[PDB]
Amino acid sequence: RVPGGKRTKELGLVVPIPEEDGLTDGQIAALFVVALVVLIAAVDLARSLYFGLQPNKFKTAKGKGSITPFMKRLIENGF
Amino acid sequence: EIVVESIPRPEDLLESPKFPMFEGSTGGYMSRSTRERHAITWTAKDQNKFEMPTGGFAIMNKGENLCYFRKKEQCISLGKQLRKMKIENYKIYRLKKDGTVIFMHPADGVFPEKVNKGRVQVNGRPFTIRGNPQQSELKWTKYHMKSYEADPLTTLFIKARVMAFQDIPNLFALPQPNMEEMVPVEEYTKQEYTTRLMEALKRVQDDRKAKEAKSL
Amino acid sequence: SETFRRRRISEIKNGRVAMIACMGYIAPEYFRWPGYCSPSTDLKFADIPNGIQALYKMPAEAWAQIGVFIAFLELFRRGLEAEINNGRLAMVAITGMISQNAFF
Amino acid sequence: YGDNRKWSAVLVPLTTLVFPAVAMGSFVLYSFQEDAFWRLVPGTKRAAEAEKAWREHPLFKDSKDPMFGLLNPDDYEKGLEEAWERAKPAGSTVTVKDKLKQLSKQDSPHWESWRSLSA
Amino acid sequence: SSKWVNPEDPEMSHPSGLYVLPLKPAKPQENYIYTWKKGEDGSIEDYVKTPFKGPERAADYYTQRKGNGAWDHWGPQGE
Amino acid sequence: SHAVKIYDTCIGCTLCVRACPTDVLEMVPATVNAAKQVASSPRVEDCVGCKRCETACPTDFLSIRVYLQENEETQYSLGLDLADWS
Amino acid sequence: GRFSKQFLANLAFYRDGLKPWQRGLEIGMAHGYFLIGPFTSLGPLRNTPEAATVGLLCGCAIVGLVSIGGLIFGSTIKPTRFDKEGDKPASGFIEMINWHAIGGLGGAGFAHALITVFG
Amino acid sequence: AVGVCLPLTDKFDPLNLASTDEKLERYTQVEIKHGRVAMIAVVGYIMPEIFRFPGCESFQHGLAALESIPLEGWVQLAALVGAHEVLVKPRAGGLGTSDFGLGTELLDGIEEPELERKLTAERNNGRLAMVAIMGLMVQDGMFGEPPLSYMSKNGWWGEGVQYFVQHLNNCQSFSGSFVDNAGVC
Ligand code: CLA
Ligand code: CLA
Ligand code: CLA
Ligand SMILES: CC(=O)O[C@H]1CC(C)(C)C(=C=C/C(C)=C/C=C/C(C)=C/C=C/C=C(C)/C=C/C=C(C)/C=C/[C@@]23O[C@]2(C)C[C@@H](O)CC3(C)C)[C@](C)(O)C1
Ligand code: KC2
Ligand SMILES: CC1=C(C#C/C(C)=C/C=C/C(C)=C/C=C/C=C(C)/C=C/C=C(C)/C=C/[C@@]23O[C@]2(C)C[C@@H](O)CC3(C)C)C(C)(C)C[C@H](O)C1
Ligand SMILES: CC1=C(/C=C/C(C)=C/C=C/C(C)=C/C=C/C=C(C)/C=C/C=C(C)/C=C/C2=C(C)CCCC2(C)C)C(C)(C)CCC1
Ligand code: SF4
Ligand code: SF4
Repeated sequence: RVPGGKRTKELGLVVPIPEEDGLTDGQIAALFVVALVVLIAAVDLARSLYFGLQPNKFKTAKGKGSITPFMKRLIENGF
Repeated sequence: EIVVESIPRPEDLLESPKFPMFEGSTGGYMSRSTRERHAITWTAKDQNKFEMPTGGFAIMNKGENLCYFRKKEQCISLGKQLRKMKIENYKIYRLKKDGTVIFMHPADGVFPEKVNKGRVQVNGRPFTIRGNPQQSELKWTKYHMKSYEADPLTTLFIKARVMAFQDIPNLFALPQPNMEEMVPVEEYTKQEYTTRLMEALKRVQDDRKAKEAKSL
Repeated sequence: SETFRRRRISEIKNGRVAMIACMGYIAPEYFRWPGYCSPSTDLKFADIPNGIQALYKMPAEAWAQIGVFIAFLELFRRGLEAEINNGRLAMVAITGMISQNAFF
Repeated sequence: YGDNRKWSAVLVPLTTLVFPAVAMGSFVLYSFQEDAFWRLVPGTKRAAEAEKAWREHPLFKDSKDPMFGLLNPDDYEKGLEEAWERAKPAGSTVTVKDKLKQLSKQDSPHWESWRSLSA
Repeated sequence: SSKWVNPEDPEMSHPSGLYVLPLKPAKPQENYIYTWKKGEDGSIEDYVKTPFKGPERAADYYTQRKGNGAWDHWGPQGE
Repeated sequence: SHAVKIYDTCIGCTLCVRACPTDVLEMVPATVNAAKQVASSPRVEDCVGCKRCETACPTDFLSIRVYLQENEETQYSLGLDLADWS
Repeated sequence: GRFSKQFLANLAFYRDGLKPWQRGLEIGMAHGYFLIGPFTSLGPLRNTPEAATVGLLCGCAIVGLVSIGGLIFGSTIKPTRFDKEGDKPASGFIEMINWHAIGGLGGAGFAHALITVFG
Repeated sequence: AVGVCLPLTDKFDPLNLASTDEKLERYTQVEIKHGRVAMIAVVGYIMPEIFRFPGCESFQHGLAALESIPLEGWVQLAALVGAHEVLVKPRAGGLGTSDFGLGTELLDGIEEPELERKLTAERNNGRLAMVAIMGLMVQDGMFGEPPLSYMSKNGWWGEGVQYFVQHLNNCQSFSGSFVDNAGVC
């Protein structure tokens, strides 16, 4: 390095550099696989946020909707 | 009774005796990029020098004069200047792309500043300016963020609500619903259901009175 | 149609230029003009080679002047049947000769 | 050390030149859609459809009414008529129903005129 | 005393706020563009209005505009 | 477009109408005040939002209010000249 | 003026009796041919033996970018002045832009070949 | 329609090969099968580099695998593929000849736009996989080793395009350079 700091030059502070890179190609690939999973989930989340709630679902969607018993208890308790 | 003039499209009327003698400039409407126009037609007793809203000056013909512009603002400014010169017969028209002519400025043949019969107030509010309802009071309603468009009845109702909700000590707290008693919509009379709801409300009030009187 | 007429003009022209190119390939080996092609650089026809090598050899100035002359030329029925047939033959011959020179 | 720069040689361009350019082109293409920004640009078919869906839902079918909440409008009206009868000035022809209708009605034809674009 | 009738709400006044109905032309102006017209004798004109079969720009944004009003909200009387 | 509203404090002096640059306003008969007229805003679609009516209003606080609506901007309210949205 | 009218009318964009592919091809030939030069002469590798080839690559990249922009323009605004009767809107414009990309590649390559061959 | 995405407003067929419905259906079936084989082949190229199944360590990876694997093993693999191709037929009532009732539970009773999106995603991935597998096989044949190992040894630009980038920072392999940095690009 060509240090430009007065304190660095005075005290001889150094930026030690390893001989070998910390992570290997396989480790970087695994991290990238996890990042890809994150990206897919994030795209799905962005789509959901963009489209918001769909109150029409009760007209065509399968099932009859459900409220968890704890959610019902919270509703009964109130705010 | 008012008759709308022919006012041919400017692209069709290349040269007309009506057009006043004017210098010309780059401030005129862009013919390549716009099609909507505004025509102002008046009658002058004498040739008075006047300033075009688009750049230079002009001389109006003795008789009928017609000018073309892009904006009602330009037409109205020219009309104001003509009124200053005491030309009160000027009319303004909007010309669509297809040639339809809409008589605009003396909408009913009488200048707006002069009162005329058959005119009804539009966008008029029956109270002082500060009589408008609070914006936070009508939220998630028709007037979600426009408290200056609420009807007088809505304003009165919201005002009465804010007066009512000051008396905290005696306000009926809405009973908490029993989520257990939920049935499908498919699974009587409206009046009968209202009466049953009223019996339920009276029962709730009696229970509340007993519970509060237990320890007081 | 317009496409057929344009293609006909293009074919006729490509045939004329192909006869010209075939003649210009054939002649130099038999004989070459004398007279110091580029006297400034002491260049002579005997020294210049024949083929794609000429493009590198003779000066860019000379090539540009030839191009300017062609630009001036461009900017400013048994006989015709023979013309077009010979154009086809010359186009085949010139493409073959140029391909052979480039390959080998 | 630094032998992982082969990853950078593919990622730094692909992330800071290719992806931004694709995103910008896609944004320009998206800007010209019928519903470019339907949640902030008034008069969009998607926004109108969403509002109609909310109205279709039973709970929210009349949640936009500022006067919503009256359990017994008939009883409220009857009490209001009794109050106006007691407070009526002598020789008053103003009735509660007529006055309420007049106050509910107004003349504001330029409010949310962009609704036409959607429908 | 306004001849215009509000399409959305008959009780209210028309959004236009005008009192005289529009006048339709004998023949509506057809779409055109300003181009050159070579005179066939060496001459050439600059701004010659010539017919154009369809929209000059077929974008949905351009074509959706009918010019009836600010939002094309005027009733049939606008035409 | 902007929202031009008129309140009953109006005294019908017509100054707003005279100051209108694009003729959005007009006086209409009324009985609320002594002048027996109140300004109206029928052509609010042409309102540009210059608030010259508001400048010319005499009343202690304005009997005419122009509420700007930047989200609903139209070509008439923007005074577009070189480009046409019609 | 007469000269300006004739010149503009005879530009490739305007010339009579030209197919959209002809217009685009000519315009792209010109564009690429002049575009390769700036990178060749003033690029970072202008002094290196690969200056001409790197400049050709940069010019082809510029041609591609402008052609992508033109494709976006024809997909969004969809000019219909080059379209044949009874044809999809902006088909002629898109054809012209694609052939402009082709012509730019060709002109850049031709300029690079001339530079290489004639020093 | 199916197979047409945003970048192409209309169907891409410059040569008008799908003139008739029969030819369009045949080409759709062929394209779907080709894209499927190409997709699995591309993962097939990437994964052996990462790891090898027990007993498959010795075998060469790419086109060299054709010579390395025994002819008997190749015969067995082709026999398995042929048995699958001959003993499996499209499910009755299916979307066409391209489907074989494999995972149709996920697509049954779904909205038609979603089914179209799934089919178009399949086709687009298949097309990109065809392009990528041809790239991988051509590079493997030309440079003698699988593209992934070749990139690990030489980088994204190797021995064919490194000449262009021989003077770039972190990629500078020009003669006399104070650093080689040729294997990092
Ligand atoms: C948010 C955290 C974050 C940030 C700020 C950076 C920043 C950087 N990384 Mg990255 N990186 C991250 C997380 C992050 N990284 C993670 C989690 C990994 C493991 C997979 C990597 C793996 C990685 C490698 C292998 C390399 C870099 C490199 C780089 C540099 C250029 C960008 C690049 O090539 O990205 C590439 C990385 C990815 C595409 C992985 C995803 C990165 C994060 C999670 C994206 C987050 C997006 C953000 C929340 C919202 C964006 C909105 C957008 C629309 C504007 C830069 C210093 C290069 C370098 O060191 O150059 C000298 C390089 O070679 N990064
Ligand atoms: C991306 C590529 C792709 C896509 C989109 C599809 C799509 C389809 N294939 Mg398949 N197919 C593919 C590749 C693909 N295929 C390949 C490579 C092969 C060769 C092995 C096949 C072979 C094949 C056959 C033989 C058949 C199909 C059929 C089908 C249909 C099955 C229904 C379904 O839900 O599938 C889509 C489902 C998926 C793509 C799986 C999604 C899950 C992924 C793999 C993991 C997600 C991980 C992620 C990180 C987690 C998300 C977290 C959070 C967001 C929830 C459908 C049209 C059938 C058909 O034609 O029906 C009409 C049929 O018969 N395919
Ligand atoms: C999407 C698929 C894909 C991908 C990701 C890659 C990726 C790669 N290929 Mg390619 N390749 C592909 C498909 C693909 N290939 C296919 C289908 C084939 C078969 C024809 C090949 C054949 C091939 C060969 C023979 C070589 C590569 C090489 C490379 C590497 C360097 C590329 C580079 O930066 O050149 C940069 C090059 C330049 C800046 C100079 C321009 C050179 C020519 C004129 C470019 C022509 C293609 C053009 C860029 C495409 C434009 C768009 C297209 C629609 C027309 C890189 C790992 C090279 C390498 O290093 O391999 C180890 C190499 O020698 N590839
Ligand atoms: C009525 C009508 O219209 O006609 C009909 C008729 C018909 C027949 C039905 C049709 C068809 C189908 C056709 C024409 C299908 C053609 C398919 C072709 C040409 C496939 C090529 C694959 C090449 C590969 C995999 C190369 C792979 C190359 C590799 C792996 C090379 C590998 C190496 O060379 C590399 C690259 C470098 C070398 O040093 C080393 C080695 C290993 C040799 C039509 C025309 O559609 C319609
Ligand atoms: C067929 C087309 C053609 C035409 C119509 C044409 C007309 C004229 C005119 C008329 C106004 C003048 C005055 C003129 C003058 C010179 N010409 Mg030129 N010339 C043509 C072709 C070539 C070729 C092929 C070469 C060439 C050259 C020179 C040199 C330099 C010589 C030197 O090198 O010392 C000089 C002074 C040579 C060259 O540039 O060499 C570097 C060379 O090889 N010319 N040339
Ligand atoms: C389809 C079908 C049938 C079938 C079938 C059969 C037999 C199918 C068999 C399928 C088979 C055998 C599929 C193997 C997959 C292996 C995978 C995906 C491995 C990935 C491994 C990965 C992604 C690991 C990655 C890495 O971690 C590694 C290793 C190193 C780390 O540095 C980091 C990385 C990321 C690089 C039936 C049942 C017979 C009938 C039915 O009717 C239809
Ligand atoms: C004003 C002025 C001026 C200007 C100028 C200019 C502007 C120029 C331009 C120039 C240019 C701009 C040029 C260009 C050219 C080009 C060319 C010459 C090209 C060619 C091409 C080719 C030949 C191609 C081919 C191809 C293709 C197309 C594809 C395929 C392949 C091939 C190769 C075949 C001056 C300076 C004079 C001065 C005075 C004034
Ligand atoms: S708005 Fe103001 S200026 Fe206009 S009449 Fe009313 S009080 Fe007078
Ligand atoms: S803001 Fe200006 S244009 Fe609008 S009503 Fe008031 S004075 Fe007229």
